Amino acid sequence: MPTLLRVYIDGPHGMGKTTTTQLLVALGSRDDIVYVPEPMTYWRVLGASETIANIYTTQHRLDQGEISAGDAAVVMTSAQITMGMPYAVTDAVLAPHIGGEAPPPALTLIFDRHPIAALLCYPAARYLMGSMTPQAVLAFVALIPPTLPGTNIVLGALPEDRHIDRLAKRPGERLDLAMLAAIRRVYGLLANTVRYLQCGGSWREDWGQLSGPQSNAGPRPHIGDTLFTLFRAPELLAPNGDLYNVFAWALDVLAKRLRSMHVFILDYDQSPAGCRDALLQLTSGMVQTHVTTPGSIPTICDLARTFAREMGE
Amino acid sequence: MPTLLRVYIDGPHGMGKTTTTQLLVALGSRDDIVYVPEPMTYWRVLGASETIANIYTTQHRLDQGEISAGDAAVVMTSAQITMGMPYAVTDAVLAPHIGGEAPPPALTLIFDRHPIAALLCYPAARYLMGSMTPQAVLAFVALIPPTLPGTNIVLGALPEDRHIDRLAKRQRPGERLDLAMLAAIRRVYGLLANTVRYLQCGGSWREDWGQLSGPRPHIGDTLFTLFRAPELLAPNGDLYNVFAWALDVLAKRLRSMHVFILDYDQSPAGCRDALLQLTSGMVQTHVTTPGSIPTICDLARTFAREMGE
Ligand SMILES: COc1nc(=O)n(C)c(C=C(CO)CO)c1C
Ligand SMILES: COc1nc(=O)n(C)c(C=C(CO)CO)c1C
Repeated sequence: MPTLLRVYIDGPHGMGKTTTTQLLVALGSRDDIVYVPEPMTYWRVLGASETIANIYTTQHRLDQGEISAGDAAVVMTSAQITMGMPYAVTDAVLAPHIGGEAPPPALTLIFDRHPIAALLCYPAARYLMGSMTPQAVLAFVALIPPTLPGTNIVLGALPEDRHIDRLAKRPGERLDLAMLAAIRRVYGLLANTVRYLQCGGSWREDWGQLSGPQSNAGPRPHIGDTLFTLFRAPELLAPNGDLYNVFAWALDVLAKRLRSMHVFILDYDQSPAGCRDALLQLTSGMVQTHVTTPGSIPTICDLARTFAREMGE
Repeated sequence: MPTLLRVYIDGPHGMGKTTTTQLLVALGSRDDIVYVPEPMTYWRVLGASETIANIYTTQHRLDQGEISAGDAAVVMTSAQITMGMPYAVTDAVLAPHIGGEAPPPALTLIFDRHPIAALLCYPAARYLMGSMTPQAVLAFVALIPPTLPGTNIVLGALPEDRHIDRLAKRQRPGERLDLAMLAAIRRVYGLLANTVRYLQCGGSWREDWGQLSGPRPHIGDTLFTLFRAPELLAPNGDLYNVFAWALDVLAKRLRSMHVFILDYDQSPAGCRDALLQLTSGMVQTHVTTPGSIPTICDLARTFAREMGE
């Protein structure tokens, strides 16, 4: 069987993810690598009208106190559902084609983001921003699709000052530094969470250690430096102080989904060509999988280009 | 490994009786069977405040012209997420325990509803009520968990008049008696039954799609007909591929479900017996580990205790 390499480029917006990916794809032949780009078209037009604008306007209004917390949360929760749809369907149609984990791959699929961006990271950030309930965040977590073998996720590293500068220059977005801090924190916690789980961390065993980044490397993080720390929220706690079981099960799901992922960190604090070559080097250590049928490759190939043609800018 | 029988009791709400559910809870008194009840405490308190009230009030306000269709859709969409969370969490934790198809089962697990109630049927009914976009409905559809072996789903049959009678006597907290919603949810579940048969008999929605504009049910009598929604179509009339893929997922999820129809036009004891009758044709599975059975039990009873009424 031929092998496939899937690489999901993810992390906070405004670091240079899309550029780096396009540059990497531009190195290959036409059909040994395919890019599944940002579904900006779905977001601005097909799925709803100007979703990014709707999201940033609602946070602004909440910040200004023009709307209540409840009203912001219903908007954010609905918008996140829309934002996430293309990632989820892509995963669902790809799934039957992916075999076990496994020499150059027959095909490299590079994605602008993984489903967890829309079903975990952005929701968790909105929660920190006060515009989503933690119950809703865990409902998204509960819906995260089963983690396919060979899920390589590349997260970005960039100094806050450089990141702020980069964002300050370069849809419907507004310059929200609070959101920038929140999303950077969430992806930092994410990286630590994967390393925590892969080092044998059991959130149920360490829950009590809560009260008052890099993966593929380093020692086991403290649970307080992982995503689990976000869910020590009064809404989720029974009178006796413990998590309601329904929310505990959602954390069990979070652990299950993240623990089998392969996380890499890319330093974006360099030129676009620099990011490209750094990403290229990084792929050398990424996990390939077999495909389940011989015709999976061109099939998978057509799905990606179809996606790119229809929902890309 | 020991065998398991899962039975999801689903269909439009309001078809049953309090003596019906009591018999169900009575059934679960045994060691060999556990009843996983409706997570009403999650809906009213844990997940949000009075979600059901929120849902019916919003539709009411839309019906009266007090809010826009857009305003109702964001509230409706958000609320459906809360409604479905307990089913989705339960499926995700249970799924690794389910083995291949497999005589009495070591354990019978009876659920109040399947995830498709919250991720497909009620969203689709709200779409028909003009309070959810079809894009949102297909977003929920995209997230329906993979259908495992032995997914037995029981749908109810009851004439509409009789349904209205029963529904009127069992309104839930915050519920409003809405005959339009009753019709919508009944239509959706009827389409669902037809959709499973259509798929099981070889129906290909892509092949038959043209028939919506020009032996198994006709595609116009399945759920696929709902997604001819103009919001989902390009200027030339083609479905966008992203939505077509969601329909491919729908087809995959639904085709391998085993549907059983329970006639509710009878007594609670009769309904209970009929349900027991229906079990002889249901598909059992093995579990994946030796400790899967007691773990499943624990899950099911804990759910019941924490979230059941
Ligand atoms: C805060 O709003 C968002 N919600 C999301 O779900 N995503 C994926 C993103 C990410 C991007 C596109 O909106 C930029 O990569 C943003 C910004
Ligand atoms: C119309 O609102 C609903 N949305 C849902 O997701 N469910 C499961 C239900 C079903 C019931 C809760 O009242 C259970 O019968 C309703 C009514």
